[PDB]
Amino acid sequence: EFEIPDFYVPFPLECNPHLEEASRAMWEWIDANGLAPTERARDRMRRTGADLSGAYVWPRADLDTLTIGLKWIALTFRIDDQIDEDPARMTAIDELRGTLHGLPVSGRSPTARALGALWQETALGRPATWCDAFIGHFEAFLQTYTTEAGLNLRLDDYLDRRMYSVGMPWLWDLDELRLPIFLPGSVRTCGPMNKLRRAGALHIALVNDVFSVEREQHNAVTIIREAQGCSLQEAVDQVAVLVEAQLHTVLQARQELLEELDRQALPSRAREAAVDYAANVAANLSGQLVWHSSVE
Repeated sequence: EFEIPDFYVPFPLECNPHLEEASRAMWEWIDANGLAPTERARDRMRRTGADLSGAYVWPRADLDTLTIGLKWIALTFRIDDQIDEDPARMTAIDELRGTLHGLPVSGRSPTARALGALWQETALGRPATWCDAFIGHFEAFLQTYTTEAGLNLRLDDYLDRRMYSVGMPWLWDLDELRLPIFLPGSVRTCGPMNKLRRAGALHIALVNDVFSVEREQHNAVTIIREAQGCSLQEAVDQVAVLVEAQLHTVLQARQELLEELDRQALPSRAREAAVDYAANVAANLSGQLVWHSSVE
């Protein structure tokens, strides 16, 4: 038992108003692909708030963009779910990874073909530059499963991995689908955008570690606990400090991003798309708080 911090995040609260319509489409796609055959998984799907989660990740998205996003969340839930039924699972991750590079599947493999299909629908006809970013981030995410099972822990090294395991970088890549244009390469990977992406992802992950530690180990509060040996509250306290650091960096990066966008030679609509994307990343940090409060 500990006092969970009352995290302050300044950015306005935003939630996608297409939730109901998109969620029905998600479940329809889940059942048509048979991705939740067991009642335990079906119950846990709606209990964790997988659909609501999407409404807070992409609050500005049109109905069709939210819908594809919810499919990715739903599939990720299944990937995670059937991994939990298990060290021979390394082969399954490598198979999933292959589908992202057009490798046909040999076996029957229900989930691995579902990824192949969703990947095909998401990626084909999109700019290669975007696809490469999305696959790179989604692959990093999948790789954390083999890393985290091989390790079954250092703080600095955990944060490096956690930025990707939390899934935010590939989730934000998908936000580009609703913008009037894709981010130029020069913007997607500029210093301020990289700084924002890392700090944003880590802020959300570390807040997740604090909300999680009751259930529970790959977690910032547990790592700090069984190294120093001090209180659970004292560990949560130090993670709160870490969260605050990430928020300071988010704010700094966003200011630096506007200056960088003004420096770069960009058409106005590209500049405008970048400002919007950044504001959406920031919005996620307030959205998380209300999402957690809702699933309780």
